[PDB]
Amino acid sequence: SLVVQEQGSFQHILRLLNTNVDGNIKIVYALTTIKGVGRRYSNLVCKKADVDLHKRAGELTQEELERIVQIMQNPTHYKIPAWFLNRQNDITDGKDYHTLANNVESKLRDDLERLKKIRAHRGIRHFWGLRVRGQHTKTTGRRRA
Amino acid sequence: VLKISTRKTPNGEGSKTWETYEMRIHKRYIDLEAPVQIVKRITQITIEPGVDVEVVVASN
Amino acid sequence: TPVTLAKVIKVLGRTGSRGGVTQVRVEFLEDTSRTIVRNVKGPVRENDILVLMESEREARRLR
Amino acid sequence: GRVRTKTVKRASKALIERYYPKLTLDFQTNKRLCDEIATIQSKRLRNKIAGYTTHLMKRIQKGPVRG
Amino acid sequence: GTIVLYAERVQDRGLSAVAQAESMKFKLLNGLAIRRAAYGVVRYVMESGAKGCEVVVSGKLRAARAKAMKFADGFLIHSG
Amino acid sequence: AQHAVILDQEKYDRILKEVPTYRYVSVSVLVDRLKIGGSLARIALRHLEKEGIIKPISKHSKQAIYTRAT
Amino acid sequence: PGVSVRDVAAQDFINAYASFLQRQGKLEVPGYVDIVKTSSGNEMPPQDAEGWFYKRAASVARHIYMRKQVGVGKLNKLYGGAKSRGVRPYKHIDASGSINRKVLQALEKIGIVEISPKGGRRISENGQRDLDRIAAQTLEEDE
Amino acid sequence: AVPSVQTFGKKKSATAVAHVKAGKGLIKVNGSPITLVEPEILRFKVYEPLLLVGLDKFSNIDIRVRVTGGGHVSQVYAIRQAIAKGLVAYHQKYVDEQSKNELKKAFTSYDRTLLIADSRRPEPKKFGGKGARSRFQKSYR
Amino acid sequence: FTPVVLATPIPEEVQQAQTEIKLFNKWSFEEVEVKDASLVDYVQVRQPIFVAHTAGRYANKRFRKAQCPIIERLTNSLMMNGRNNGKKLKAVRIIKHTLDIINVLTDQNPIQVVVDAITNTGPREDTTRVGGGGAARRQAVDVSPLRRVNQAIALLTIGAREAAFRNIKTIAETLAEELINAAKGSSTSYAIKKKDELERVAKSNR
Amino acid sequence: GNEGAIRDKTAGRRNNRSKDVTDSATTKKSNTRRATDRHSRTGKTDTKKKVNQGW
RNA sequence: UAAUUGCGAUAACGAACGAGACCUUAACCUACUAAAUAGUGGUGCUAGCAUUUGCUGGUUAUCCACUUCUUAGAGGGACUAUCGGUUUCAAGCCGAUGGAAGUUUGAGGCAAUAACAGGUCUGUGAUGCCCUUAGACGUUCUGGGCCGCACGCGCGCUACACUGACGGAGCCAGCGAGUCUAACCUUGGCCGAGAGGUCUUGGUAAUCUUGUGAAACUCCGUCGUGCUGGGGAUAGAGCAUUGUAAUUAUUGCUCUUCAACGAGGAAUUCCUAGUAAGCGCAAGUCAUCAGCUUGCGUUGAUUACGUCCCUGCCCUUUGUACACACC
Ligand SMILES: [Mg+2]
Ligand SMILES: [Mg+2]
Ligand SMILES: [Mg+2]
Ligand SMILES: [Mg+2]
Ligand SMILES: [Mg+2]
Ligand SMILES: [Mg+2]
Ligand SMILES: [Mg+2]
Ligand SMILES: [Mg+2]
Ligand SMILES: [Mg+2]
Ligand SMILES: [Mg+2]
Ligand SMILES: [Mg+2]
Ligand SMILES: [Mg+2]
Ligand SMILES: [Mg+2]
Ligand SMILES: [Mg+2]
Ligand SMILES: [Mg+2]
Ligand SMILES: [Mg+2]
Ligand SMILES: [Mg+2]
Ligand SMILES: [Mg+2]
Ligand SMILES: [Mg+2]
Ligand SMILES: [Mg+2]
Ligand SMILES: [Mg+2]
Repeated sequence: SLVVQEQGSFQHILRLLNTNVDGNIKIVYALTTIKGVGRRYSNLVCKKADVDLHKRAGELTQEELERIVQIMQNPTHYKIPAWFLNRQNDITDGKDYHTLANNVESKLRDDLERLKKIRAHRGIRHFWGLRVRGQHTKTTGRRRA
Repeated sequence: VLKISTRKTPNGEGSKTWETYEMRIHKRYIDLEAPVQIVKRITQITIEPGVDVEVVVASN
Repeated sequence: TPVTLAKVIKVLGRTGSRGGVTQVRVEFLEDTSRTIVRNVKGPVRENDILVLMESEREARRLR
Repeated sequence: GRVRTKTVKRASKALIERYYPKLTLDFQTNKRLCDEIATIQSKRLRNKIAGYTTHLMKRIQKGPVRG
Repeated sequence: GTIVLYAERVQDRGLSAVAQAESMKFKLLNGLAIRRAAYGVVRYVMESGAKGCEVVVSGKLRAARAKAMKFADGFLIHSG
Repeated sequence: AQHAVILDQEKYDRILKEVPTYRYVSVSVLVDRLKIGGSLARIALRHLEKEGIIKPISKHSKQAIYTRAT
Repeated sequence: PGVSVRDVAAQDFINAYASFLQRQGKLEVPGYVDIVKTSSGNEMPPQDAEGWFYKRAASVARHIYMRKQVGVGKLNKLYGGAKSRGVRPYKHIDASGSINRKVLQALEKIGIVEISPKGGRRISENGQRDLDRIAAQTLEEDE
Repeated sequence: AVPSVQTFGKKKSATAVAHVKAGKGLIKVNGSPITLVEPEILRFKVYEPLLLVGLDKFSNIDIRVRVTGGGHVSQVYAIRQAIAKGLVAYHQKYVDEQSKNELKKAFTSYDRTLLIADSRRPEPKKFGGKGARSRFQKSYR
Repeated sequence: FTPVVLATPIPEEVQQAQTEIKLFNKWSFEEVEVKDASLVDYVQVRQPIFVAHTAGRYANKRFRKAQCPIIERLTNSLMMNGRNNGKKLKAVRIIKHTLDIINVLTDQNPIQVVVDAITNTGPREDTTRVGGGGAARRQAVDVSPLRRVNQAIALLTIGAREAAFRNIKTIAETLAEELINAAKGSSTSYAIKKKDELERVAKSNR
Repeated sequence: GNEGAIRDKTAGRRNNRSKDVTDSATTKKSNTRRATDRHSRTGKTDTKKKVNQGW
């Protein structure tokens, strides 16, 4: 592409969304160590934030980073589909969400309980430490818990 | 060539032998230009058990 | 190191219980007029050239 | 292994036994001879035959052959 | 009217497999001895100009254990 | 993570003075001189080719190859 | 001497036509571009991001030049690659019917391809023209 | 009509039909020049006939090939055979014999079966294994 | 070389070398000679080829395997370890690359270097597992030229593939590397070691 | 019912996991008789008159 | 010798079943009969690029001609031929040349006498005897179950990456299969990110789907050895398809979640050439579901061309008090 230069400008590692991100990695995949943001999601957001994907997580003007966080926690406003989203049609307020970071942990809990709390067989099945999507439990998964 | 591939066994025991029956279908067509007479003569006769004869007409 | 070249002059057969081993009489090139039988490890035909790593010593049977 | 069965060699015998004048060191014509002179049911078996009666022939030329 | 049936006696039954099976069947069913039934069927087949003919009878007669029998005369190739 | 993902001005200077005597240069070869990961490695190959030093005697993907200028 | 596009190798042509379709600015590029995946048998969107429509179009162009007529179903199938069904054996899968049909319409509104009788899309008489042109351009750089 | 012949080459299921008319020396496959072909690594495999017997030979003739079936290598090995079979078909009827036999000589000397098609062909698999020779897997007990 | 052109034209260096010499990718088959007695008759070179790809019936007869061009024998044995089974096309290019590499370093016909590394890793003798009574000793044996080549092609490629495993350097580089070191054996190479250590234990039981 | 199932302790993996495995699992084919295949158990036997009538 | 296949020795001579022959499939026919349901050249009608003629396409009949390619009939061909080594100069084997083909030409189909308490009464309106027969072991209807999970065994699938993953771009098979008293195979046009939907359409098929533009693979980029962009288990939330019915999640799509696995102990399977391995397809099943099978073509090796060491089985010889024959 081009031999670049820079000075002291870029700092290695940088923390956003309550997690930590390694600098010297191509910024797209850098963002992925945040919980709830796969390569696709990552890809689109920066495509939206107007960032040179060719860059690392290293450069990225402080401003640029902010906008990246911004779009990530409001996907429906910055024109990102909805079928792109980890949690459309909630089950309470019905809004479409994309849940991020330490929050995706919270929400797996919340659903799991919502089932258990209702005595739904799927839940019962969770509470028993089993496989729930109806796979055979005879031969597979023996190491486990 | 119609293939049919089945286990010889009525049941399950034995090395899994497989067996393929086949029925061979031969199809020919001959185009003629004739009047009505010869055609009806040439179709009624020429009858043969085993050969399926079929006469259509027209250019469409 | 004294290299020693010998040309296979006859194929005698397979010793070795396994049988990967072929009995062969060779004629060493540098001054002929003498012969010695060797045991081979690879596939061999007539007029091949074997590098006897020590010229004078031969075997017979194999188990 | 290409060892010729008895029906091959038995025919070869009988043929040489009674048609030595006619037949030659040439299979190609010994082939064609077999048609006119022998009844066989398959091309394969016939060349199989004449091929050997031609071989037999070819070394009767240099000494007898028992049988 | 679009379907027509005709009977037709058959040029010597002695060279029909099926003809003689049904004969045997009727022989053993009519309370005939066994070797009688077989050798009879074979000897009529042969007599009817056959090159060779073979009759197996399997199953069980009178004793409780199954047995089988080959009945053959003349010539048969078996292969190809 | 173990260094060779950026440019550190002295590094650029390394690349210019350190690529003679390399009868062989390529993506790998650049990584082997205790520097540049494969990404910026290819960039260098294009940009030493900007003018001088390396002659392109082999083509493509995976395998690159150059020699000292003459 | 005279020229076709058949006298030009696969990649050189398209990458020149891609640079052409880009250069021009007359195109029509749906709008879901960048945010879309090309096929359900894929993992990541195109890395050309701003582009690759020009890639496909020029590819779509060249293919429909090379022959009588083709449709969306065919281009879907063409452009399709393998889809790792995770831990299950690969199966060939058809690609997006939308990317193509819109690449078709775009190239058609720009008149490089028309509807065709029999079915599908045909290389436009104006396409032949403007295809053989840039093809000739490509051997002009090789002169 | 002008002087011409048609020939072919076959590797596996690929069949490479060729037309060797008299012309100003073109060499195109399906519709593109022979300097394309690609595979490419193998490109020289199909230049090969031209080279073995001198580039000149092709100036009084035109050359076309169209390969159906086969595969991304089967087709390269087919087309070359047809090309050289073709060239030696032409000297058969139009140039003199001795010319031809000199061509066949420097082909079959070098060769990769340029005149003669390869006998090889897939074997049927049999029940009991995913291949023709390969059996499945047993364990005894 | 007397240039000539017709309709669809044939590139310069292509027109060039071809009709003249019948050489490799673009390497010299002339010169290139086997620096060890024997091993000739079991290492080709002439008849000369353009690239190492051939539909060659080299199997149906015991020894005709020998008549296969040694460069394409080398490539052939590149294509394996299940995932790369078949894939001659893949390999062929790796060798093209390889030879180019080898050439760069210390010059020489890189095809001749291949010739050298081969002749230099074939064990002049080895050992088998003769019975002798349960606790089997090791009978020394002088190994065939063919097996001496076979083992070389196998030995060479392998320890280059193992080298090339799990690291940045390409198959082409390691192959070239393994060769160069083995052309005049420098005992820094996987193969020379295995050769010498085979002849070490061959000697150690005679 | 379903209220019982989740409420029931002594259920779910954690429990089974912490139990020893019977040895009847790792058993053999059991086989039981085969060395007695040819020796008829019927006690009965045929006889040479009956087989001679029938056959 | 693959073969009780032959040569030869010979109180045996000469024959039959089985092996071989035979049949089928894949290989060769510019020889033969042909073809708008296969295709080639010429001619028109016509587009583009060049223009000096040219180059590259369009046009189920605008006409002429042909059968190399495709198809399938009839024939032909190979018999291990020529020659030379080798051998009881016997049957044979081996090498070179030639050849479409020279390993039983490659692969199958068929396959004697005899044996087993092998498997199958759960394929049969084949069947003996036993059992049961109205609160049924008949039958149908509703719902669950065959999937149930501390764990042992077997066949597989995907992987541990740099001969690679990913992203564009090149772009190439063969065996198949398809709807009448019906809803099968589906081109094309639109709508949809996707799965899909919708409007039409060709085909009872060498005629249409389909050149099945299949996957490995090829090319130019991105990543750069980091459990990494290798790997994709587990799991959440949404959208669709089949079906009367999908919860214990039929299948399909999207986002997210991102495990074990760093080539695997003792052991053990399969294999000799278009084979192994890699790669995908069609067919069976099938309303819907292939990580299975039966076939198919694609890319295409390394190593034997030997032996009796292991294991398995044949053959003599020899022991037998066995003959229901060492259960
Ligand atoms: Mg994430
Ligand atoms: Mg399971
Ligand atoms: Mg017989
Ligand atoms: Mg037979
Ligand atoms: Mg693709
Ligand atoms: Mg594709
Ligand atoms: Mg794979
Ligand atoms: Mg023909
Ligand atoms: Mg030959
Ligand atoms: Mg039993
Ligand atoms: Mg039954
Ligand atoms: Mg079950
Ligand atoms: Mg099994
Ligand atoms: Mg790829
Ligand atoms: Mg929508
Ligand atoms: Mg209709
Ligand atoms: Mg990871
Ligand atoms: Mg992945
Ligand atoms: Mg299916
Ligand atoms: Mg099944
Ligand atoms: Mg006795």
